[PDB]
Amino acid sequence: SIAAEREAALERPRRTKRERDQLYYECYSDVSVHEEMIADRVRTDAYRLGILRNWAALRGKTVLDVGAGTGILSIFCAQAGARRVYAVEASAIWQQAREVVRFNGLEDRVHVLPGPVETVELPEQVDAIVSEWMGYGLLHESMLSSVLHARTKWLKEGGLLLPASAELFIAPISDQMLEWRLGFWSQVKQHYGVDMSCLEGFATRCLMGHSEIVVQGLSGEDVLARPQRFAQLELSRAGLEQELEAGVGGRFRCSCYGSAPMHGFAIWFQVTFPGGESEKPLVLSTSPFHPATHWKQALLYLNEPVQVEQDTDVSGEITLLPSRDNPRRLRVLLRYKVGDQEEKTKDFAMED
Amino acid sequence: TKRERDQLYYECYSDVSVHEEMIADRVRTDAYRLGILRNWAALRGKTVLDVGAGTGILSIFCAQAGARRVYAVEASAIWQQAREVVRFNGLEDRVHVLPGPVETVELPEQVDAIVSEWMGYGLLHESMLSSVLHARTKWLKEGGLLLPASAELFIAPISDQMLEWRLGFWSQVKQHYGVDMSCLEGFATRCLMGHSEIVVQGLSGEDVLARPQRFAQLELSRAGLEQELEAGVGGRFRCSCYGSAPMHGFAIWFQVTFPGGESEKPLVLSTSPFHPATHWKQALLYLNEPVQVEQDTDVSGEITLLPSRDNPRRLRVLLRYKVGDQEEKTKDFAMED
Ligand SMILES: Nc1ncnc2c1ncn2[C@@H]1O[C@H](CSCC[C@H](N)C(=O)O)[C@@H](O)[C@H]1O
Ligand SMILES: Nc1ncnc2c1ncn2[C@@H]1O[C@H](CSCC[C@H](N)C(=O)O)[C@@H](O)[C@H]1O
Ligand SMILES: CN(CCN)Cc1cn[nH]c1-c1ccc(F)cc1
Ligand SMILES: CN(CCN)Cc1cn[nH]c1-c1ccc(F)cc1
Repeated sequence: SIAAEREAALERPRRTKRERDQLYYECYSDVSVHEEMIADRVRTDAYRLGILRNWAALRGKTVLDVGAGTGILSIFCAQAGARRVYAVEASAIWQQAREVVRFNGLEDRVHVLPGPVETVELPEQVDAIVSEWMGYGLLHESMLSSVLHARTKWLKEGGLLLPASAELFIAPISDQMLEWRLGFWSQVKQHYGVDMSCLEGFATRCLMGHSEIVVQGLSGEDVLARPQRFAQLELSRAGLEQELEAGVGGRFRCSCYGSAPMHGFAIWFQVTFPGGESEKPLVLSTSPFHPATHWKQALLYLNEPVQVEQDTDVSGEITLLPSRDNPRRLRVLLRYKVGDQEEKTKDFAMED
Repeated sequence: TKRERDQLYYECYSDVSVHEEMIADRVRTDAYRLGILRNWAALRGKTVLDVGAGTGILSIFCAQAGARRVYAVEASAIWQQAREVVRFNGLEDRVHVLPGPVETVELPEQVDAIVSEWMGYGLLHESMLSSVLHARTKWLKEGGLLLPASAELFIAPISDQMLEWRLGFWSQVKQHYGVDMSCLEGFATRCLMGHSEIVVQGLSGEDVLARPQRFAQLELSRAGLEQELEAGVGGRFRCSCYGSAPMHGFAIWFQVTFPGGESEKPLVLSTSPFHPATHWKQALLYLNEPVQVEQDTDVSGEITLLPSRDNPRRLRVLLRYKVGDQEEKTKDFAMED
């Protein structure tokens, strides 16, 4: 009755969250998002090889695949020699995953289970967990909590986690697409005979003055200083679920290579698969120096461009967290200082 | 309500992106450029109304063509940028920028010519043509010039090779990953073809399966044209296919025509897949799933373009069609978000 009233107090927020989660899972009910993920060969091959590389530890064992999607990774586990895979999926796509499993003659080895991993009922604890949970800037979507919840509740003592860790990186960058778009108004006179160079200011406010994280792929030569690691996440680390709510990040400092128009920062990530005593640990990287992936990079624009020079000092602080309104939307708090300019603040939220 | 439909519409035109896109659209901007300049004899010393002047570029084309006065009317916040561009080009006493919707603007005089780039996806998306016709009736002098003067709509059955590759993707998964996912073709089809949305995507001429059929001609000088827009524009079509293909649906596109001047050759701005690409691309009307056609497969039906009930600016397409001897089918579309 006091107990009853306490439940009645949490009923409203618990329902809002259920409704929110349901909108998020729907983001994965359509073909395109899976098409994109499986066409991403770097992503998909890193998982396949990461799994394969651990066939010795997986032979005859059991696996939980958190967010099975179309079932692909679960099937990788089955092919690696796993006795049993529980393919858990909260989005309507679990139906396609079930179809793929049956079509591949694997319905005895892979069990597709609908609904959230947080409330799924497995018949036993598992020897390994596999999950592709990473969002833009690693933490967009906030799926990691789900994976950690599954670990604490269902992974056997000393069990395997694929992947096992993640690292976050930041570098000052120059966006060539952005530069072209800002410069476009100065080109109008030469194409059509009307001087529109006075709109550069306006173009800059629209395209750089907003507070959204932008997903764009850059290449090596857009990076204006040595990339700095700013966070390391060891997935097995006790109560890391709390660290997430409070923010993950760190401070950074670096020195620019040379003359360049600086537009802001790129952040990206990598995840590491533990290796068997075969081949060693396999890194899946989303770096602009490395083969492109569907995550690209997450771009954080300064309000306007800043010219940097060789040995220009760039430092600051970055923290990744949930947005106030949408816990599944990535927020980035950026503190930064370029050259002799004063320290500045920008508070970004993931592009819809 | 209605107030909030317009905030969202004009907010998009308040921002740089759509203007960069229209202006980087070379086929579009150079058609207006040449179209305007070749009507110098109609424009020199005359007065012009630019309906929806945006950044003011076409108004400036008009002034460069000799107009003594241009009224550049713009309902979004971008009117500030247009006034700046006008000042910067020393054109403030030739071009006057006026904020607000053309429906309620007051000009100091009736005009000799109207210019406007009012066309949306599938021609009528955004429903801006009302505004131009409203301005013609209220402000254009008897016998005045309209740039462009007319519009035409076209339809053709299509096989969209890019879509075909997206449907066939699932059959290629085994080759590279060792998992057979070819059983997901059905699901891919329902996702990419089974919805009711008009898709703005660019096609190749090689995607066109039959001779394109004109299904509407819009003569802008015609009183009464206003009232038809509400009934719907369109009518029947029929054509016969070139060869074997999986037909995915139909593409529609449009052209607009600027009268020739003294030089006397009309300039046509086309959005056909047989012509250089524009930012309008083509508007795609996918059937629920592919249908196999052969050479001389007859394709017929009826198409209506009209505004949605709940949102007057959102294009709606009502399609009725018959492929070969297959039974007649029906499908309703609304413009993509
Ligand atoms: N709490 C939760 N429980 C179960 N599934 C979840 C979840 N949160 C997210 N998901 C699912 O996890 C998937 C992540 S992406 C798809 C990964 C898929 N295994 C692949 O590699 O292709 C989505 O399908 C999403 O619906
Ligand atoms: N009823 C109305 N009154 C005034 N402007 C309008 C309008 N409906 C749409 N517009 C404006 O008309 C423009 C259409 S597109 C911009 C065209 C610009 N003349 C160019 O060719 O680059 C937009 O700027 C839009 O805000
Ligand atoms: C980011 N990847 C990998 C998720 N593990 C999913 C994806 C691929 N394309 N688009 C998405 C996506 C993007 C944003 C979402 F909220 C959900 C999915
Ligand atoms: C469709 N064109 C030309 C309109 N005269 C404007 C444009 C360019 N990019 N995107 C748009 C656009 C698209 C949809 C809208 F509701 C408004 C503008």
